[PDB]
Amino acid sequence: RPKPQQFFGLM
Amino acid sequence: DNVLPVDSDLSPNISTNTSEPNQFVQPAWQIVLWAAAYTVIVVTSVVGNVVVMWIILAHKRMRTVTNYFLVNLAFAEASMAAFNTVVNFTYAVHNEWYYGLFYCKFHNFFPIAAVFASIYSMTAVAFDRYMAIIHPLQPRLSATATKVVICVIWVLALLLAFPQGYYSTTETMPSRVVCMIEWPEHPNKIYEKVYHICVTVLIYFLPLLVIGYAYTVVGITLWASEIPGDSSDRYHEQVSAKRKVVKMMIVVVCTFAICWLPFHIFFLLPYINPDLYLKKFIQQVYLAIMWLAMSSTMYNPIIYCCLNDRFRLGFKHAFRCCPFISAGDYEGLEMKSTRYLQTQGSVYKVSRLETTISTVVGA
Repeated sequence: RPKPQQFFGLM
Repeated sequence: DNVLPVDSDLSPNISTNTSEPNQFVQPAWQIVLWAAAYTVIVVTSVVGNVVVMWIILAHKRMRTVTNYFLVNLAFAEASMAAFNTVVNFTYAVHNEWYYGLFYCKFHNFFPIAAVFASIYSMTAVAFDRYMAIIHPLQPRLSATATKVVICVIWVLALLLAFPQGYYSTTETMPSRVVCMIEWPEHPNKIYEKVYHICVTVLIYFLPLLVIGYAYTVVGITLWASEIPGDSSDRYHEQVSAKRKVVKMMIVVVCTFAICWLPFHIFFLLPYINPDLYLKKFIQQVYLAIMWLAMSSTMYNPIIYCCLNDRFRLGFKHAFRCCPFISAGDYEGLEMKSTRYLQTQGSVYKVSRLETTISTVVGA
């Protein structure tokens, strides 16, 4: 499952 | 088997191509290997394509409609060498998309446009060959039209290339840092599935068929057999000369298909069975083919040199700053008049043939 933290800053 | 990347995230190891290196996907050295391939390619692609564009513009004699189309091809290759390869290189040594999603988009769009434009341009070339063979009547044709035609191909190319930018599909390639259309998921909001079938068939496949079809018609007419001198199965030197052009065009197409076809096939197969493995669905396979497609950019300058004496001799004229074109010259129309070049051999107002001016030249 992808980590949600990078969701905010995908870049 | 799959995560957003081609590798499974059995371990938590998988990380976004945007965020981190993808070292888990393949060996680090493999990264440098792809980077190395790209660096060498940049040199060859740039030099060869520039030479083609430079030579024809430089040499007045090489002004054929076909030459116009070839510049277009050369230009498409140049963008690859300048624009796409550079980014693909940076990534490779970085091991991922440092640039981030926006750039993935920029990087996919330009490269996609380049591929579409090439196949489409090849079709125009095929049609023009067909036209030349059946109806030698020179007047039904215009240089101005050719430019218009070239622009048109770009327009259509944009029709596929641009819509992904419009809310449509998107994404990076297996190990990748090369970006392409979203074959992996059916990102619903995105409407990926529709776009995928549409693009491959309409842009790549249909044009391939037409080129193939036009090729068949040419089969009845001028064929491979061509005697070097005008005499023998050739009705006029010009007729005998043309057969040479057609053969090169054929080879250009063949090389194109070999380079691209594997990518397009893989394009579709994962569409049908995503999240699974083809023979093996992996980083390696997708990667190999897409990078291979890149190699195409280099091949055309080589084919020209081998394939046609006219370019070969004229190019050499360019390479040595002065004429110095020993080796037997074009021994035909290096230029119609004599040698051809910007200056040097290509004399102003090259000669005209017929009482009237047959070719639109010497105008």
